[PDB]
Amino acid sequence: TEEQIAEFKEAFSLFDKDGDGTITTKELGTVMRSLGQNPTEAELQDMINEVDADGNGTIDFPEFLTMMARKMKDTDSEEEIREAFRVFDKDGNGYISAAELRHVMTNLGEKLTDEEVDEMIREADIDGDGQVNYEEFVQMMTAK
Amino acid sequence: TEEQIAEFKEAFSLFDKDGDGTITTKELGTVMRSLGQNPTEAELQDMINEVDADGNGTIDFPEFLTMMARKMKDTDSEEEIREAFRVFDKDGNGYISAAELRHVMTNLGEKLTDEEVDEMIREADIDGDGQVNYEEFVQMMTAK
Amino acid sequence: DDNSYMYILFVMFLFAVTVGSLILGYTRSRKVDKRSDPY
Amino acid sequence: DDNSYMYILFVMFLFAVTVGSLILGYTRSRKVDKRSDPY
Amino acid sequence: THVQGRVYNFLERPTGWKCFVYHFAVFLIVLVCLIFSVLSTIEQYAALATGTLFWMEIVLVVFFGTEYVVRLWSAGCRSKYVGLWGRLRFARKPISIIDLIVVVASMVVLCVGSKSAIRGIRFLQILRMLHVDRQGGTWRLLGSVVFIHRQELITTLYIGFLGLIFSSYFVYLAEKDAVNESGRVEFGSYADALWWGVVTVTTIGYGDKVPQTWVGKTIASCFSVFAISFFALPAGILGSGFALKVQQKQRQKHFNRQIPAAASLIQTAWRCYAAENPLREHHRATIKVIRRMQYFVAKKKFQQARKPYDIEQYSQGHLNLMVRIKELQRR
Ligand SMILES: [Ca+2]
Ligand SMILES: [Ca+2]
Ligand SMILES: [Ca+2]
Ligand SMILES: [Ca+2]
Repeated sequence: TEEQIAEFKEAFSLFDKDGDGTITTKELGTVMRSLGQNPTEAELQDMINEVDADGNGTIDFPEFLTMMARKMKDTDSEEEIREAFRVFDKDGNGYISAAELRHVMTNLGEKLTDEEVDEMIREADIDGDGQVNYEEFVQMMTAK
Repeated sequence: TEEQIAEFKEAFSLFDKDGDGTITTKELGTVMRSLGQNPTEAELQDMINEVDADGNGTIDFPEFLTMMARKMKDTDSEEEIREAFRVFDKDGNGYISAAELRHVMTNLGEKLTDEEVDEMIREADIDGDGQVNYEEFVQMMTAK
Repeated sequence: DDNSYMYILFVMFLFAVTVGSLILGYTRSRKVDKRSDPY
Repeated sequence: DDNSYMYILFVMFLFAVTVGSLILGYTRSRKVDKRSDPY
Repeated sequence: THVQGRVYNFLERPTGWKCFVYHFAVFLIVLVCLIFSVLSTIEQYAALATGTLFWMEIVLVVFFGTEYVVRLWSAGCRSKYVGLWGRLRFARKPISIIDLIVVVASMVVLCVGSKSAIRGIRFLQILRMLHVDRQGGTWRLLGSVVFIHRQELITTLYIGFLGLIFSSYFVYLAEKDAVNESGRVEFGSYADALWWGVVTVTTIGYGDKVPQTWVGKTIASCFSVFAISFFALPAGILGSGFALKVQQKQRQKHFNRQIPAAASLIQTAWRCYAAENPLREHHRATIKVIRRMQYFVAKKKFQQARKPYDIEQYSQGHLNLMVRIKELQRR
């Protein structure tokens, strides 16, 4: 962890286009739009509402470091993703077919690209059958 | 057990300030007040209501020995303390953060000192994260 | 029929409160997607 | 109106029993802490 | 600060066996007063209401005129409002807006009648029933049960009022010109036929207006059954809704009891483990007695915090399920 705690702060204040210790939530709506997102101001104010645990909106990484210091791979956020398959499960066992996973992948929430969702179920359907099991996916999401 | 069944009776009748075989519940309200507790008479009558299983109030250890002969470490009183964490559990897993454990430690029931509650979660948060698991605590309470 | 306008006004006004509550409920509704629930 | 005090007394007395039960319930209540429940 | 806070807890949100007396007795005095007031209109018992009733009213407004100021001065023991400018939002509490109207309006009516006058005392003597039921603990129940059940109430009142508006017009068209057995015409206007609609849709049936033509009796039959059902609906709706909210308060009131007895066990078990390090030796010889002594009291309180449930036989879906997991867990 000693080799990443220095150069990350170069990207932390990179959105403000200056040297100030600011996460720049007002300028994040221009930085992400320059990247090609262009969100609304309601979702933009919702970003640092839970990302920045301080509460101001622009920070010298109390929680911008803690956002990096949350690996999202241990057993505290591995069952919450495993519950997201359970909302789609019918008749138990994690039955989810490639057609049903493509049906739910390109339709709801924040949709993926077709070049992403076409190959997303590829490593989770190595047997080629009609059941993309959740345990074969969270094992791929174990390093996420 | 043969080395403790003799000198314990010197401390058993030590509250009556005499040689009688009496637990001295009327004098326990002066002994604990001299120690620095000073409870009410309602909680004082509640002490030997469940401590002394005979029912008089002052005893030649039928249950004052059985209070000593109840180690509170086997599997008959190890799940009842494990249920006390489950009243505080949110979203499973024993999520209890150091901030939440300090919030519940200094506020409710019979409160600890700050020098006690500040270092109580220290050995239960050896990883430094926001989850003081109950199994890491009852393993420390396994010799209690 | 001295104050006989009062009865008509009152009954029609209770009906109006009820129908207005119905319209508030339907407008303050969230979505109108007919067949998108079990898919 | 020969015994017409009786009706008034009786209705007012039933109301009194009900209100007295309400007051007993509120007094024999245990605590009045407004915001201390989910903390 | 002690005195002001004591007086607040005593006059508002009161507790203790003597506060009951005070409040309920003020209410019983209000009730005797209103009884004599309504007996002052019987035209045969009117001699009982002499001028001493009026002076018992002016000493009553003297009592309430300092009662309101006592509850105003004893309001600064609250975190919601302090001082004098903060205490104005204490007078936004509608029981206090009702009480201020009562005391000042009854004082104003008593002043002009002392220098239709006595008739105004009856309304501002009926209003003093409402202000002694403190905390508003009854209207908060109804205003939430109606809000939870807003859909069904709005639905059945809309259907019932539509049936009342529609089918009490066909009766008027069937009975616009028809006389009674005593020479008068019942359904003269639409308002007469609608008075009839409300009366027969709530199953009163006074009997002043009955449709005489045999066309109107059929419509009265149809609209009778098919709207008496939709107007008798909210009794059952609010009857479920009131018995489901008090059971939703006797869940959280037991859950507020469980938490300090699930704190008094863990905070004492840590104390029972901390026997290593809190002449300084024989003072530590005594604490091992008390940390094992009060731990058993806390253990009894925690088992008394979950075993008495409340309607206490609610384990009748999960009888063997609480044990069939634990015995599996021991293997
Ligand atoms: Ca900035
Ligand atoms: Ca901040
Ligand atoms: Ca003794
Ligand atoms: Ca005994």
